[PDB]
Amino acid sequence: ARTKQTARKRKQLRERLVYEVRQKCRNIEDICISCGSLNVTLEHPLFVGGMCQNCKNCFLECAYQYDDDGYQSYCTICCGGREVLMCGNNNCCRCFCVECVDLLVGPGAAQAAIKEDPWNCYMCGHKGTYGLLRRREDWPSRLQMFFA
Ligand SMILES: [Zn+2]
Ligand SMILES: [Zn+2]
Ligand SMILES: [Zn+2]
Repeated sequence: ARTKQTARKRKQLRERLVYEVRQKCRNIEDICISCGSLNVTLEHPLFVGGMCQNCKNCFLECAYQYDDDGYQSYCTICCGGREVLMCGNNNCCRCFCVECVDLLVGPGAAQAAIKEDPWNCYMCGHKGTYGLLRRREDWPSRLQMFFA
C-alpha cells in the first residue's frame, strides 16, 4: 500500500473499548467505531458497528474532501488520522489510517498492508471480514440512505 501524511486539520478510550469488544464484554454495535463514544444513535453504513451523531457529521463532510492526488483526504473509519494507507485501485480512492487499522484489524496489520503490493482496502477486498472490521453486505443502500 502507498501511504501519505494527512493534511493538518480519545485513543485511550477507543483502545479500552476495542479490548472489551475483543474480550466479548461489549458489542461493536454499541460503540461509535469512529471515536469510541457510547452515545450511539445510528449504525455505521460501511462496517458493522455504531456511530455517534458528531461522527456522522464529520463523515458527511469528509466524504467530499479529496487531496490533489485524487484520493480522500482522511480515514474512511475515523475521518481523521495522521498517516493513511491508500487503496491500490482507482475506482476506490479510500484511505485508512494506521491507528484504525492496528486497532480494528489488529496489531501488525498496518505494516503488513504497507508492505503488500498491490493492496486493496477493506472496502475492496473479496473476504469482507478483517479482525473486527466486518463490511456490510448492503453498504451501498446504507451509504445512499446516510447521505440522503
Ligand atoms: Zn463518534
Ligand atoms: Zn482512522
Ligand atoms: Zn478500496
